[PDB]
Amino acid sequence: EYSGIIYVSRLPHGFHEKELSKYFAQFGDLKEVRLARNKKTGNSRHYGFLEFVNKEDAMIAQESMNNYLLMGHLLQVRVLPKGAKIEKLYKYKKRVLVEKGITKPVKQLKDNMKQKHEERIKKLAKSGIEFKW
Amino acid sequence: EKFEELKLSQPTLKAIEKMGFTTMTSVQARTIPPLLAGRDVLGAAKTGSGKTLAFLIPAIELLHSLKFKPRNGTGIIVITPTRELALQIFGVARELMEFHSQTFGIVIGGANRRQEAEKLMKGVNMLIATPGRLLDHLQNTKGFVFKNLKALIIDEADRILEIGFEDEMRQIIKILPNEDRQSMLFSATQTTKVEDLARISLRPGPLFINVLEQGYVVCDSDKRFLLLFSFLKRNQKKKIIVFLSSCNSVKYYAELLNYIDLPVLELHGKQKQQKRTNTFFEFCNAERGILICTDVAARGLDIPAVDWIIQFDPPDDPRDYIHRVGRTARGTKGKGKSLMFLTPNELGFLRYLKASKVPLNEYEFPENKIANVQSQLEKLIKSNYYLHQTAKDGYRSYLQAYASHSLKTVYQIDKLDLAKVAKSYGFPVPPKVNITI
Amino acid sequence: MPLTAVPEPKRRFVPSKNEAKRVMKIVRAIREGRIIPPKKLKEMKEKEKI
Amino acid sequence: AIPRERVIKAVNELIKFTSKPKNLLEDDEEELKKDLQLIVVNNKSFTGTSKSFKLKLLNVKHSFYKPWKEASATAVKDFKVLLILKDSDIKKVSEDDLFDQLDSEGIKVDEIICGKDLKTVYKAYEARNAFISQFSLILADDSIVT
Amino acid sequence: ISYKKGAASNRTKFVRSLVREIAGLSPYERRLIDLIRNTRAKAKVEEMNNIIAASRRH
Amino acid sequence: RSQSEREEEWLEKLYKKHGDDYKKMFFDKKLNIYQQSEGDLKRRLLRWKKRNG
Amino acid sequence: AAETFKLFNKYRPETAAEKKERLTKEAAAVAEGASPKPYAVKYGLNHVVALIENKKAKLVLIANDVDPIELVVFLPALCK
Repeated sequence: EYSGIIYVSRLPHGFHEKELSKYFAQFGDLKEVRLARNKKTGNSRHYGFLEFVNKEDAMIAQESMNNYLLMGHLLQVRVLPKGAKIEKLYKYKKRVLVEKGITKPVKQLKDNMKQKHEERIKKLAKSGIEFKW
Repeated sequence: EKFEELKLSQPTLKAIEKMGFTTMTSVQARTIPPLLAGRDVLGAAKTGSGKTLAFLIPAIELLHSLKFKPRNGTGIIVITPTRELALQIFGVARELMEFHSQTFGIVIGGANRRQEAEKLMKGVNMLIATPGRLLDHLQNTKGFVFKNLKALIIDEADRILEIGFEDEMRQIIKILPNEDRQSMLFSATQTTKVEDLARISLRPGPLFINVLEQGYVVCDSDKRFLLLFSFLKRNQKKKIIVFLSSCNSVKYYAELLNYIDLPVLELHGKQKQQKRTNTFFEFCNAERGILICTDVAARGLDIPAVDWIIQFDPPDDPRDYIHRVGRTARGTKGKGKSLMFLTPNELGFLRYLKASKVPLNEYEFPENKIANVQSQLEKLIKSNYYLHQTAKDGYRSYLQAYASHSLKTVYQIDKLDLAKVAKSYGFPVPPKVNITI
Repeated sequence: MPLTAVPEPKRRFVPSKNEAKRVMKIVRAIREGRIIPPKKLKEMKEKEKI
Repeated sequence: AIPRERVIKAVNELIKFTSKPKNLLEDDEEELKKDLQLIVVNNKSFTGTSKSFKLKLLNVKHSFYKPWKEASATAVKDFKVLLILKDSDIKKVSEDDLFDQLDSEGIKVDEIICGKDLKTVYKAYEARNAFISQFSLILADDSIVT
Repeated sequence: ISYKKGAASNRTKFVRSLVREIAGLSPYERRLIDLIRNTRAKAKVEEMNNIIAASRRH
Repeated sequence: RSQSEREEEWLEKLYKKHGDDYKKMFFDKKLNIYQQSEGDLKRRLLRWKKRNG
Repeated sequence: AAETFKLFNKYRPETAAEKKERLTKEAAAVAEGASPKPYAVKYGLNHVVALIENKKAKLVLIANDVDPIELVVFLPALCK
């Protein structure tokens, strides 16, 4: 038959989980609202899923917003088949970098660079290039 | 064998001097004097061997001597097998009558029916025509005076019977007068049907005169010109000869490529003879540049040694094109590499390449390396009226030459997407062209 | 492809000719003093209404 | 620093290696096979822990864009130059002025755009990409770049 | 000859056929169509047959 | 039949920028605002030259 | 309908007063001592019908309350 889950796609910028929930709570009670984001930096992937408590509320929410021209985008809302749970959509944040390392002592770190240089020099000999020093 | 040797009229000498011809070649040296005597000729000279003037000069001389008038109807009828070759012959004939008072006209397939009918109404003294439209104009137009026919000329009878116009030629012979008419036939080769047509159209006993792989690229119809421009721009330092189907397309391509800062030379049948000679002489010594010319205009000419020969448009005579890939390599001692652009719909031509037993090589091109100048071209066509008109004319001529191709099994217009064809000419929406599809 | 093959007129590619004639008519009226130019009109409405 | 002989021999060996030995137009691998690159590595990051979108301009003895434009004549993509200017300084300079004061040296500014053009006519992603990807040198006004 | 008997323009036939497809059918033409499925008269019946053939596939 | 002042100025500019090259005056987008054929340009410029010298 | 009239209201043709003012400014400039093609919405029944059959119109809005309704009955069919 059908499920209570609608998949929404072609979302504009700034239309995220909170905005989706606030807008789609006027069509009925919601049970779960998740949005696809990039893992490396928190940024909308312009699609998401959300489930209604009432199955017949998802049909109305789909029939009125399936071709909505919003912010220059054609929203694509469609109801999923029977079953078809929604999962594994985490709310990622921008990942800052941590400057950690230099565990090795400076002596070993400095000695490894010499052998890396020698191995690099020897490497190009087998590739039809003659290079000295 | 000089033009001044033969006793001719003054306007004829003026025109011949203007075109620049002084030393006539053998074909027009051993046929014109017998023709001024009034006999019949069954020639065998190849196309482009100078025979055009050979069968033209007697016609103009006869019209001048008989002192024709527009109300006398037609006196000379020339029959040609292909639409583009009749245009070349008509362009040549426009310059032999610059000073004469006779009238010239063209009747070819795909042209305006009512315009041709009205040109016949006014009275055309010399008509150059295709066999298909001649029957229609003879059997349908009222007021086309042709009882005063004094001569008839057939060009490339072998081509005419090969295309399949033998019934049309028989009906034409049955219609046209026979008594005062002294006729002429030319054919490079001669099979049984050639003399079968010669017997029913000539007086008995007429004098007769006797005279390395190939590559291809599969391209889409909306990207043919853009890929061609990319290739030409990338290979400017070399010598390239580009063949097109029609004269209007040749001139449009040359003008566009010169407008986008890519120097090219152009040859087509709508230019002056002196201009054609000057440009072709320039191309043979510049050791650099691109020449764009029609298939027919580059038949008689002896092609020099060039780095690339591209056949952008379908060949007028595929039977000759299959042989020329070896003929020009037999002549030219340099590695002149051949290329042929094929659209996916007309990809069956390779069969004739495979059946005729010639080596075949395919070329690839990356999709993302194309010139990306479509937006600029479309913006230019919408702004410049002259370039808009030339592009529309080239589109018209390309469609008209594609529709009337002999190889209907390969080059069928019903499978050609006109929107994509007009896209390559800078048109978002195809211009309307009156073609039976 | 379109219904008819009528050629495109040259007036669709070049600037307007009717407006050129109208502008020259206004120029001729200005030179004769029949039409006060907008700058002079703007000058006359800042001098009396006091 | 680096002895001249080592750099000379390295360039000669790269030239020899790059040319050891159907297709109409060269692909990406063949087009940029001969491009030369110098890799420089230090300890820790170059620009600290902050992303820098500014380009460091290193002085060179021989011009870098002159042979580029000269060799761009026989290439599918031309060498174009884009000049991005402020809103108020877009009317003070015309193509004729830059033509007068730049042709004598061999420099051509192909396009002059404003910051208002980047938000009206090249707003769409496809149009913006198509416009921007045709330039090889983009010079931005000092005030507008940020 | 005169223009009045020249031919039928492409636009003219286009307009006539579009109006034929849009306006509908008069009652006696509906009767004729029903009869066919189960000089003036010849032209009208040929028009009805053409309409049937075009409605079927093309 | 004498020319007008604006036409004379336009022909002045055309002659001073191109001279007797009608093909360039035909393809010039700044001086040939109303795209006019080479024949018309030649005729009007010849009239202007005859009047002036 | 609300999004269609936001695009169509940016290409509204000049009124008589604005066009007259624009022409008089040019005339006053000339009397003392190179433009791009304009853009506007096309209207008029015959003009739009001629545009449609030449395949030049990108989008055609048809009113639904034309009193002689036969003036526009053929228009959706011609557009399709």
